[PDB]
Amino acid sequence: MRYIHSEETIPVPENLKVSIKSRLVTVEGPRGKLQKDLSHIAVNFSVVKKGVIGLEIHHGSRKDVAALRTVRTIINNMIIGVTKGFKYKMRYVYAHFPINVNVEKNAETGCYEVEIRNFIGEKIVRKVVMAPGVEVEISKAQKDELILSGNSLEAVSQSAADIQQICKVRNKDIRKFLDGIYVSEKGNIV
Amino acid sequence: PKSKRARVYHLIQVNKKGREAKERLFSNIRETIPKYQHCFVFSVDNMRNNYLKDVRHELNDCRIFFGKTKLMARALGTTPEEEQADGLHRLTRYLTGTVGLLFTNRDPADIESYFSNLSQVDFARAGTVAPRTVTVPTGIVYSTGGEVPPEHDVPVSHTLEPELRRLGMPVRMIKGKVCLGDEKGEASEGYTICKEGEVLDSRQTRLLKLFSICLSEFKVSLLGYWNSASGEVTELEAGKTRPKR
Amino acid sequence: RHAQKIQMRKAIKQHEERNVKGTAKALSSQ
Amino acid sequence: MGRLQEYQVIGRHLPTEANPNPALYRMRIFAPNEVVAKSRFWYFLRGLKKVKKATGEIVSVNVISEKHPLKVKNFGIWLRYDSRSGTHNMYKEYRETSRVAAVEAMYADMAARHRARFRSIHILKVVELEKTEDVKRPYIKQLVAKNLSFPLPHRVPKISTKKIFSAKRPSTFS
RNA sequence: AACGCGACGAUACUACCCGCACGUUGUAGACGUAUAAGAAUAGGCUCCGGCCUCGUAUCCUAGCAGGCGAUUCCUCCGCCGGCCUCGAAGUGGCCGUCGGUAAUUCGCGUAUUGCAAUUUAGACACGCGCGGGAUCAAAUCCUUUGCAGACGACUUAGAUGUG
RNA sequence: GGGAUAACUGGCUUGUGGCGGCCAAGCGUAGCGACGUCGCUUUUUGGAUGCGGCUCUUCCUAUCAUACCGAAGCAGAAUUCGGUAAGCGUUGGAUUGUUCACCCACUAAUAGGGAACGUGAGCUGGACCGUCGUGAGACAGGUUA
RNA sequence: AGCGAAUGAACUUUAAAUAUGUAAGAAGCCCUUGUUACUUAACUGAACGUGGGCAUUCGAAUGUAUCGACACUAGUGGGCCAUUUUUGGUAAGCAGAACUGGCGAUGCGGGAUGAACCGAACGCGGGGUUAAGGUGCCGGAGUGGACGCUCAUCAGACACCACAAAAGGCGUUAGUACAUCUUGACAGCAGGACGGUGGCCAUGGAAGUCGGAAUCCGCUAAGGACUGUGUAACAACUCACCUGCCGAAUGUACUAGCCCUGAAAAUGGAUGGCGCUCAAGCGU
RNA sequence: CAUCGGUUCUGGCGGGGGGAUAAAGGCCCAGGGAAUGUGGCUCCUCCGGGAGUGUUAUAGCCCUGGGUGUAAUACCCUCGCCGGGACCGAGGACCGCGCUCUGCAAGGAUGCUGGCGUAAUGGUCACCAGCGACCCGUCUUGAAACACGGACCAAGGAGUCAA
Repeated sequence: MRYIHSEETIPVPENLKVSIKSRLVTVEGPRGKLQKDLSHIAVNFSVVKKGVIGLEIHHGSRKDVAALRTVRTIINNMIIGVTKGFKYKMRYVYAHFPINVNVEKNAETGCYEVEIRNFIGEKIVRKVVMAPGVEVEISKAQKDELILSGNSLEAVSQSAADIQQICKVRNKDIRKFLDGIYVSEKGNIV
Repeated sequence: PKSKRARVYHLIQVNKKGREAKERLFSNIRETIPKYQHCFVFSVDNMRNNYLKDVRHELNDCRIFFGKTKLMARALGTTPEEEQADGLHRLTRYLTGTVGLLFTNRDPADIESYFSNLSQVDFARAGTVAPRTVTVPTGIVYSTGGEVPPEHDVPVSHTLEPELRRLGMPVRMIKGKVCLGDEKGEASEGYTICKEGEVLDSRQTRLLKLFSICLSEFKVSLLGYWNSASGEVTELEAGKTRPKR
Repeated sequence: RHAQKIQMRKAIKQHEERNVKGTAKALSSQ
Repeated sequence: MGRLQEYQVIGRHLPTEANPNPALYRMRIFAPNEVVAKSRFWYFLRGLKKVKKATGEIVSVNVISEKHPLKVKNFGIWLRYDSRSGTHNMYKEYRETSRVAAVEAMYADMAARHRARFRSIHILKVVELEKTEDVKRPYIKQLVAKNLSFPLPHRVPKISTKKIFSAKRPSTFS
């Protein structure tokens, strides 16, 4: 119906710095630095108060304002990632064959490689490479569990889904064979 | 237009009441007002309020109202011109939030003594600060979460297993028994549900309710009362520090 | 889906009515 | 459609001995010219009463123009349009300077949104909303919103259509 | 790709390259055929003052189709060398010499093409002429070979050698 | 014997029957009426068929196998249904005039079709008159595409 | 239209639309009296004649590139398509009459192309203006203007007939009706969701949730002898309903546009092609 | 090239009429009205911006009657006056209609000037380019389609004579 004005607002913590270019958003804080391009959506970025940023659409449609709700939550997710970070706790279970998980970090390309061995007795090794900026550890707080943490929620979640998908059972009974690596807890580091 | 969610039409036997129920509420309050000498306003801030039925059965000879706050306020009257009785309008001023009315033919001191001696343990409820640290023992978990002696306890249920997992304990299903880590213990450390001096989330509150461990206390707080003979309202200690309307 | 929505509408109407509320085979068989 | 003006027409049945001094029916319509105005008046009178062109005459046709064409007004048009299903009613609102402009915009919008044509659209009553609280449509509400100011982002520059080649890439900011 | 292209060797004649005399030589068509940021468009540029709809802008543009001579000017232009630069289907800068050159002003010539008649004036390509340097070749046929073959075609070998 | 008609299909075809009652949104101011349900076909004990058949090229997918998915008491094994998919392959016996069905065998499996009124390319296995009978027809009688 | 006129398509004061037959002057009407073999009770009627009347608008309009009669002479005896009206029938097709119109014997502009469509009929030339149709060059002329709609995994570009509907879309825009909202609407979050009662029958067991029938009361803010998950039964969770926080418009069914689906085979090809998305698509 | 005639295309200017003797609009005059409230005061997580009372106040606006006014303008219809372009020049003493009448734009083009005076204009062949364009006859049919005849050229070749 061509709404004349629709506005959205994102608040910012004291200990963060947001530098926003034409449509590049860069956020700095205690945990690190995250950058993302939003050049595919029409928006005017603005300042309305000391610690709140503003997002607006003039002469737009409901699709346009719906983009403005997604653009906010994405920027809010980046702010939360740089303030507190993101963390996924995953657990691997088995019935007869212990799943052996080896986590290492290569000097080249600076990424974390997770190797899965003995998944229901398979002799094949399953190697998964993490997105950059993701730390993977086998924490000695509970057994048969892994912690995958980082700054970017998208990267952390995609990595967790990558392990979950690579440990998938084929040509078996879903109700009978209960082996895999599953995301158990979702949250923030702090 | 299109691209909308479709809510389910429930195959149910009870429907929404609405205005005609608001009308029964008005009529009941207005017919209750003349029958009693004193009207008390009490408050129940952050309690489950499933003990109000026992309170009613004890004060069977008193008429207690606990409905929607604005409806009760306007039934009592909000202005000096629309009052049913004198000053029920400034009693409406004490009537602010999660409160209730109590019409009595009894003595204010006896009412205050009853509701000051009345106190019953209840579940934590969201927002309350934990008065203790509750951690489950590592090993096979029981129906009380390591509060009563384990030798006098029954194991928790396998149908609460998936719910317990979604509430977040890394517990496993070994030989039909729910256990945190291993059945013979060792394996992992315990799981501290709540820490001292920390605001409890609804997740932790549901965990505590599932383990049947009570951390909060149910006490009705009498904000004030109104005597009809003097047509006068008296404040009992509570309203000087509770926000008013 | 046409059949399913007709069935759902009939079920909803029947439920509303009942919630508000508080031979040829024989001859052929003979 | 076209350029319109208000046309108020009085016409009457031809006088006879039986009924001298007839009723002198009158109505206001929108036509591009007086011939179309008289034709539409006679068609509507045939549809309403039992008076025909041959047994009638046009007493007067005058152009009604706007009282104040310089001040912005909101207009509510109640109209009936016949589509493949039947006759349907619509109340629609237009922010214009004249009833003529309101009717022009209404024909254009009905053609654009419902493919309704001139003989498929009937103008039943066009009124000027005397004040706010009489506007029921969100677009004219947002137009009458207090302290209304908006930019015009992505303004394509008006370049001559014979200027085939440009030396600099044009800008869409002002 | 037998009407797509690149690198290299040798090129006798002819004339291969160099300068002009040009051509009653050709051209889907000169007449100032002048002008390099990139990138975005819900942004950009900058000398960091500010500026941005607007290439309806910048450069260049006077002189018998542009003569001759002066006061005054160190500005522009072109050719050759040197140092480097440019390879996506290959060029520009710096220095130097040499030649020309209204930023100001003046003088001596223009007439008669007769009241208009394309203001025959550019570039690349091609061709005839001179006078300067230079070069001094192959292929096919024939015979032979058989790694080839319907016939052509193809791989080979015939100049003093392992022929 | 006379007259009209003289070919015919060409956005044709495909998976879910017809009849009657009930119900039923609209329209309409009784009439029309989808989906369902009920009654008949239809239930209380486990041969049909009367032009066919081979080699090779290409195309379709309405997929038999091989590849990957979703669902199923899918424990494993063997599978069933369904989805994407034509890259790659894709029969033989018995019987019958022939074909299919059924059955029998290997095989990963041994799918169905189009080449456009001449169904890819190649190959193989009559109607007019005349005579004489009228309860039916005959003629080595004549003529002819 | 009315029946505040009567009576009751078959009612009427009146009277539609729509085609259609006859007549419209000196080629006249009468009136008046002479004859007749006709006729009448009769100079009485009919026919044949006399007199009169209007020659100027002589008895509507408009056209009139003349009409009538006789004689003689040549080529013709087919139909096809369509509109409208009309009879019959089918599942759909379709068949038969009447009028008028195109084709014959007809060239030209447009519809890319083309018997049946649109414009318009024709000596040879120059100039001007148009029709139908078009203006993104191919291709002459608009990347003209104003307001909106549409994104299609082979849209659409005039086919609206079929497929095809009371059809399927959590695509989008406009509208209609009804209902709830500062006595707080929709969604959500934190809580209550209780007692008689393990309600009657049946089952080894069945407590709201394997089954059959009834399906009440209290407390009420409200809570079903229960909407699902779950136990061998419990238990437990959850829904219905209710309260606290939040704060302003919601949400059910229809309608109207455009769009997706609503079925497809077999050489590689078609809005004419390139291509076109605030269009070079659709409506005015 | 100048002055003309005929047809025609295309610009500008000067009036007249009409309409609600446009409607508006400016400006004064009088009377009402209200809000998307012109100042103040109260409150207000105070660069700031808001909620409440508060209608011309330190802005204005709406409606109604009057004036200026027979206003201006748009629009429709009208009477004229200048500019630019294109194509055309039919006839050959006078007669005629006329007018602005020493004459004339009045029953059809004259005047002035230039180059050339020959392949220059013009025409014919060959080719290129843009657009257009089915192979003739016969036969049938409402029409097509089919079928028939056609290797080329020369000569001959078919409604005649008598009653």
